[PDB]
Amino acid sequence: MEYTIVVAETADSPATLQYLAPYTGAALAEYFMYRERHTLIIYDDLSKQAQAYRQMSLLLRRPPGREAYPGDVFYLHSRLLERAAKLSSLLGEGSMTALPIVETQAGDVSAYIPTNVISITDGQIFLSADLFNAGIRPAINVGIS
Amino acid sequence: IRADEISKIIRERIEGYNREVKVVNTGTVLQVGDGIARIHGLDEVMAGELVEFEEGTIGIALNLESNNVGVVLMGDGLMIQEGSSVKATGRIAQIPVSEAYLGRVINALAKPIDGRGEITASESRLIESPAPGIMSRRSVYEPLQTGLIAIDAMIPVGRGQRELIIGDRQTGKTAVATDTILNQQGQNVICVYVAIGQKASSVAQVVTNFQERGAMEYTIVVAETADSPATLQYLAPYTGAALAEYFMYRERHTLIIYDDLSKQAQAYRQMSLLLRRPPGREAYPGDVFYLHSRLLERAAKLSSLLGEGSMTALPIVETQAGDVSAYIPTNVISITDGQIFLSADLFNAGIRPAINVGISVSRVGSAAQIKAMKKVAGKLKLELAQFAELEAFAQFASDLDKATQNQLARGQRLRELLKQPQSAPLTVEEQVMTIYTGTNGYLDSLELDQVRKYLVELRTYVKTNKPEFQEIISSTKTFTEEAEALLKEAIQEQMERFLLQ
Amino acid sequence: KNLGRIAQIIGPVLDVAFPPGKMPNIYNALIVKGRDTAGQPMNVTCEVQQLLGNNRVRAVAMSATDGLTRGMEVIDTGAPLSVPVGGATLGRIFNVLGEPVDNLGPVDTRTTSPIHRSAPAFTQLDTKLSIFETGIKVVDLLAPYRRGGKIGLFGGAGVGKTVLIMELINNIAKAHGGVSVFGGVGERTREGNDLYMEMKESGVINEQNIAESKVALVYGQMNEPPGARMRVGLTALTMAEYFRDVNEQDVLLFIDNIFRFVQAGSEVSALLGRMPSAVGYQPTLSTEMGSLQERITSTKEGSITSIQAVYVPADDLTDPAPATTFAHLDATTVLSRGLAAKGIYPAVDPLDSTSTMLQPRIVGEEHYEIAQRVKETLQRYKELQDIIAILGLDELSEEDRLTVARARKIERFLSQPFFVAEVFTGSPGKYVGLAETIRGFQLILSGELDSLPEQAFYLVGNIDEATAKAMNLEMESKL
Amino acid sequence: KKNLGRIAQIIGPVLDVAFPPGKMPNIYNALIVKGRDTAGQPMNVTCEVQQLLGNNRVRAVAMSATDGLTRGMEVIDTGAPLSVPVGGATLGRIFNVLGEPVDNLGPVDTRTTSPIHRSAPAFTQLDTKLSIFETGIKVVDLLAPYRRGGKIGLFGGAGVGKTVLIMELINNIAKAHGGVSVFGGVGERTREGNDLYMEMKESGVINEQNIAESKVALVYGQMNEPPGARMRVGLTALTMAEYFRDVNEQDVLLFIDNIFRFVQAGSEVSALLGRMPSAVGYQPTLSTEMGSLQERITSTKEGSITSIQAVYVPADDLTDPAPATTFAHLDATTVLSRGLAAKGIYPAVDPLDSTSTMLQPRIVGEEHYEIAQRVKETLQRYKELQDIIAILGLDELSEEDRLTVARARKIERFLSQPFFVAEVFTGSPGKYVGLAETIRGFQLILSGELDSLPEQAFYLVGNIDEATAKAMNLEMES
Amino acid sequence: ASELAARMTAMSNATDNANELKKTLSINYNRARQAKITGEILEIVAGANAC
Ligand SMILES: Nc1ncnc2c1ncn2[C@@H]1O[C@H](COP(=O)(O)OP(=O)(O)OP(=O)(O)O)[C@@H](O)[C@H]1O
Ligand SMILES: Nc1ncnc2c1ncn2[C@@H]1O[C@H](COP(=O)(O)OP(=O)(O)OP(=O)(O)O)[C@@H](O)[C@H]1O
Ligand SMILES: Nc1ncnc2c1ncn2[C@@H]1O[C@H](COP(=O)(O)OP(=O)(O)O)[C@@H](O)[C@H]1O
Repeated sequence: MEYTIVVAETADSPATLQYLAPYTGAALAEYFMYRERHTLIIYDDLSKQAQAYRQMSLLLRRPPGREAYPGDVFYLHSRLLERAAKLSSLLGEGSMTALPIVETQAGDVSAYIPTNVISITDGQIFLSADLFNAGIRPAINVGIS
Repeated sequence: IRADEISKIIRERIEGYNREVKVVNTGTVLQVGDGIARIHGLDEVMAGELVEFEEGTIGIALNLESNNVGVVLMGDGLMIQEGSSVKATGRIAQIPVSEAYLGRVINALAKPIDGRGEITASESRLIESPAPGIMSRRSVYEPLQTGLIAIDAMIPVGRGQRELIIGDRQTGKTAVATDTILNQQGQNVICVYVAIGQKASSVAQVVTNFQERGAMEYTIVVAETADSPATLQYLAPYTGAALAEYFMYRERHTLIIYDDLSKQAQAYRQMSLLLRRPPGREAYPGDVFYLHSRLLERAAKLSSLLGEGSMTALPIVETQAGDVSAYIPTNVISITDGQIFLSADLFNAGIRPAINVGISVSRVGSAAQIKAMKKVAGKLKLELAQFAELEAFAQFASDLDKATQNQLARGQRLRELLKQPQSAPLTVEEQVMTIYTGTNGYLDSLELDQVRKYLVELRTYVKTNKPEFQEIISSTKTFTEEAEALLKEAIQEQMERFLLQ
Repeated sequence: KNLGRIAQIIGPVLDVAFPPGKMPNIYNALIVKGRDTAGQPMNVTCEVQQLLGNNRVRAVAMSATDGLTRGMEVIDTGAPLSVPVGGATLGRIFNVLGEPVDNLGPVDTRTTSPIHRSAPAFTQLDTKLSIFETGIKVVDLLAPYRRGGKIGLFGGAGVGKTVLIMELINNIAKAHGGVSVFGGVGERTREGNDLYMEMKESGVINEQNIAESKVALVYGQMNEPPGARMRVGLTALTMAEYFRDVNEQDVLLFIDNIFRFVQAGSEVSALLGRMPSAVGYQPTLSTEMGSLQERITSTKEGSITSIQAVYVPADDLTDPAPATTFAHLDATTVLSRGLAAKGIYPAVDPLDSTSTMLQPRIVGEEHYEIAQRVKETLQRYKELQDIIAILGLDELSEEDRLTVARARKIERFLSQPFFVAEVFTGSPGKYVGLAETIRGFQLILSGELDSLPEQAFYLVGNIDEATAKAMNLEMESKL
Repeated sequence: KKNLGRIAQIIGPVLDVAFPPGKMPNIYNALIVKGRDTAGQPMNVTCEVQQLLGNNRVRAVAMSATDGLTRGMEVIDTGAPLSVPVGGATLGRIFNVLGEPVDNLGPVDTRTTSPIHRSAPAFTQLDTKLSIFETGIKVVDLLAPYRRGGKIGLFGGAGVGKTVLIMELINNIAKAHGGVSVFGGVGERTREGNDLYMEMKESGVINEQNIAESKVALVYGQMNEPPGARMRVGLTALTMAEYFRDVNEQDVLLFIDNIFRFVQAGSEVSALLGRMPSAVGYQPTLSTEMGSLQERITSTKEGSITSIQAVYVPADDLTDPAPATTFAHLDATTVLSRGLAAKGIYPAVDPLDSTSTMLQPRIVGEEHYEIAQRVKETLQRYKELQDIIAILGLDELSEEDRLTVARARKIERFLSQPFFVAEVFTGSPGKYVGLAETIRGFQLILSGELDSLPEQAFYLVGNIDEATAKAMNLEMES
Repeated sequence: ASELAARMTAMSNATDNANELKKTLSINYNRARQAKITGEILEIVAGANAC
């Protein structure tokens, strides 16, 4: 608990709060990484954040796009995933490694939100339900990871 | 030459000017946003008038409300002051036309984008001149040639018939379009390669190929930069259509190549969407059907009462992932005279051109091609359809019947006849030669993969030995026993020559 | 007065205003006139569907939007549009508004029926069910038409529907001594021109002397506005209506295409301030097809037999316009891209195509067993062909291996040539009699002619000619 | 100097600015907004007009973060379109969307500047020569020759190897031919932008001291940027490239990646502009903006602007319009199929759609033309046999079809080009091959010289003699 | 015996290959149907609410 600062809003929370919550997590992580220290942020789950933002946009009546998600969502996720880097000793070489948990649906990696967050990260980490029900725990498929 | 002579023409142009009493409709422009100009005032403006701005970037008035008028920017008006006196021109999108266009890369506002110099022109042809009448026109009874073997053979084009080249991208569609242009070298066929919404480097490449082939002496390329405003980018096929009407209305049969039409539909979609005209299905406006109808129906064959010319059309339509169930390749197949497909499978599988007759079709038929080839191989289209099915069926090849074995090897060698090299436009007599070589089963016993060599040897042998065949049949258009005898004779001789060896 | 202004023109939708003294009813023809681009006295006719308040009304125009400018006069005829109908209105090709577009002398315009009328109730409908033979093999076998019913050509992406219309018109126009009428509803103009040429050729129009032509040509262009195409089917229907009540003869309709009508209605309804619907169309599709297929009904006064082509987009059935068109059809023939790809024509899917007049007691209880047996082995073949394409016919066991080859012969045998399609095929076609059809099929389905090669059944009119072609094929197998 | 006034509305990134009724600014020109901030009132809020929207009011797009400013701020019309520093001042400098050097170096000299966009170059100012240069990646050099001066399209989804392929291509042609070599980053992972920046620093093509000897203008635009910024960085990079092809008159290398993010920025700004949507999500004007950004890339009469552009195909949809405009707008389509990367070949390039018009006999030699043919025939046949071999197993084929499948997989795993920059990613130090190998490895495969060595015996090795040595090693280890 | 054992393992791999190919095609169908009808719904509500 000293190592973490758990940020927890749940599915009861309005989709706006679930939208801005990982932004606040990234903000305090920016303060802590910014103060010379390494830090690690666990977005969990980023697909739920995409659903929350999509709901917020439709209640904003903004016309959604791909897979009925707004086109804004790529820049949106770019915000809270591009604030996560390792600085240099110009500013104190703090580092903000990130594990944005993103749940793909049925292995459809060619769905909009998963291919979007793959298009912003530094690579994939697989987890197949087949290897999970195949006794291999954890179920990281290293051939594509 | 500087400050020496043109002052007399200056005085000629000044003295003798109009000083007109022309009352004009003039509009104070209210709302310009992103290529459109919703203009305040401007009451008596005809929908379709060019509307002259402050700049000179004129514009068509498509929509018009009780308060505003939906006006597009043919030529993007990058600086237009609010409240500018934007008056119309009165006339309706007229197009100057002349035979001196024959070679000049021309822009959709009739402007030479060739670098060859401005064109004198007399008439002012409308942009929405309707189709010629129902009773006034004759059936497509007269042949028109491709230079490509398979389309001529199975799915013919006729002068006036509007065949629709279609297929996925990067499969030689523009290539076969230019090939069937520069086939026309002595057939008195004006070609209008209307290039729409692609690389100007590509249109420079095709006009380079035309300059190399010599075919740019008579053809008129209407280029469209992809940077052009989408109003111009959809307007240009109508300009090409009216320009071909200029030559068809004399007596002169002509050909047109829209290239492509899907970019026309997309640019028109963009203009209709910015005009806030509500979209139909697939997010398109509904009336891309109406747009392409007005386009392609302006392309037909005249009759003897008005000049018996023709405007055979080839609108290439781009479809993604080999689909037909996309909206614009669903409209144009309904409003074309049959369609030919360029499958990626058949292209990259060697059949170049890649017109699989299983899906490709010409819906006016052999009356639009020559009687000699008719009497030779009218049946060969359905024979190759059955061969395509049976060769799909010959996947289960364990104990094939001898009759279907002869059938599959026959249609196999036929399909190998329907392969032809890059830009080798065969004489139509030579197409009659190879199609009789196929339909008379001489090649049946021969080598199955050396049929291309057999054919080039045979065509060189007849074009040397008996060229009198070609002239007598091209003067009679009829497969007679003399043609038969000359054919089987050179067939025996060159079959000997290629047996040994 | 009734002279009003046109406030908004957006596409072929015309927002007409009017003074509060007069605001006319729906469906009424308005004619802006006297003006064009050349200062011509060019008129444009425009009817009304929605009237959007303040004594003003949004109209649809049956001619092109060019010419007329906002703030122009309008002359409503105080009535709905009326089409010139009569025996004088046979022969000549004429417009949706009725103007003779044959460019010679106009027909005598003295009997004009209103284009929008009531549909006949079923107390007036002739409930008499009847059988029709049209000479094309697979149709008179498996989809036998009603002489009096409604007949649909569910066509694919331009495959065999219009050439089938030409063939069937050629075969039955001389047969039916009563009147006939071809409705060109958004048809391709040069193919309608080819049809008109065939009517001039076969003398059904009798070019040298007219008004004895029992057929009547009316056409509306693809290039015409959707305001024109939204009512040209109504024009043809009203000509047939006049011949069905006033003339009350045997009347034959050949409208093509009804989906063009649907698309024009959808097209203009998107513009005239109305929401879309499910894929393709307007929300008024069901009522449009209701007006049509309730007005084309064989009446107790006079019979009618309206045949019609249905081009489904994307070549399917879940499409909503054929989802209601099947519901409004009674003799449905469904063409197939697959059977066109194998060249079999008419490329009908006989699994899909059926008819209400395929009852055993109404076709003959042996004809019905013929039809059921061929549909059985054919459907089983279409069921089997996928497993064939992965495991081999020669593997696929014998009690179905005879049936696959049998039905494979069957479909190509019921591909039969047409007297007009000879330009596309090579051999002049054949008018086949249904007794010859059931005879040849009683040979094949029984398995008497299982010795014949399959391509001996290819594109053949008679089973006797099939045996003759079989002997010819055996002769060429030796030679 | 020009019209001062007040912004009337701000809607997130997009802003609506009113003005004096006399003179409104141009369309497409820029203007800054002073606004406010925490400390000081900087001119960081640069802006750019999009739509004059009635009532002496323009609806405009921003370029920076749009927080802190309000309506009624002191807007400053600069009148002209957005100027940007050009020239040798660009060389090596990692500058940003408005041209300012964000490389923590000096503010570059404004003595030579240019507006952000211009007209399309001329019908005559297009070149004539169908130029071709190789790269070193054998699949490209076999079946997708690269129209230099034309447009070179990199397709594919995410995680299919596109920026890695761009890094390898720039790793070759940074010290290979070509003069000044402008990279542009449109929507780039900024850590990977600085990664390739450090790769250019270490490889020394850019210059640490005396930076004006670099022949590289890495004008990135980071993916974090606002939508107007991503909507303009492509025009900045193209302005640099056209400036060099007109003033340096140079064969300019135009690595850009990836312009799908550019048109996605266009879509997300149109959705707040209130322009009605289009196909599945995007702006209605995607065709015209892609037409701008492509038609302003040409090989001039003196500058063969060779552009290596990438397109992020969203969720591997070739039907999507963001591909469906670009691979009309370019010459060398190179689609990177994901399933090949799932199998494990790097780069993961199918042959069937990855193509060019440069694959032409009268350009590459009829020999190389038929070489690429005899590849493509076999591999297309392998696909049309693949979709029915995966069901129901291998040996249901003929002997010929089995041998053809073996040889097609030979070509496939033989095209596994080991990459010189991928050593730090996988471990294998990459290799370089050329045209002699391009003909000869094909020749051995299609003749049947290499016809018994297994599928690993040409796996991840470019040179066919290297494949023979690898075969010798694996046969030795038994 | 060896013939109908080789046939038996041919079917024992073909059944499983057909099953996994069916699984991939079912996922493809679900994604395609989802995408098509979402595009349909989004388009028609765009046209409906565009007034
Ligand atoms: N008969 C042929 N033999 C060999 N190659 C051919 C033949 N016909 C066409 N091609 C090839 O097809 C390639 C693609 O040409 P083209 O650009 O016309 O295809 P496309 O589908 O029209 O692409 P786009 O629509 O983008 O122009 C050309 O490079 C050309 O080499
Ligand atoms: N040529 C290659 N060799 C080895 N691994 C590769 C190669 N290309 C990509 N990868 C793998 O892919 C990951 C990087 O993503 P990739 O390069 O596939 O797509 P990308 O270019 O990053 O696409 P985008 O930038 O649009 O997301 C790395 O983790 C690496 O393991
Ligand atoms: N097997 C076939 N038999 C007859 N005609 C065919 C066949 N396959 C294709 N066609 C062509 O299809 C055309 C008719 O298509 P059809 O659907 O009747 O009209 P449209 O194409 O106008 O809808 C004919 O003109 C003919 O050239």
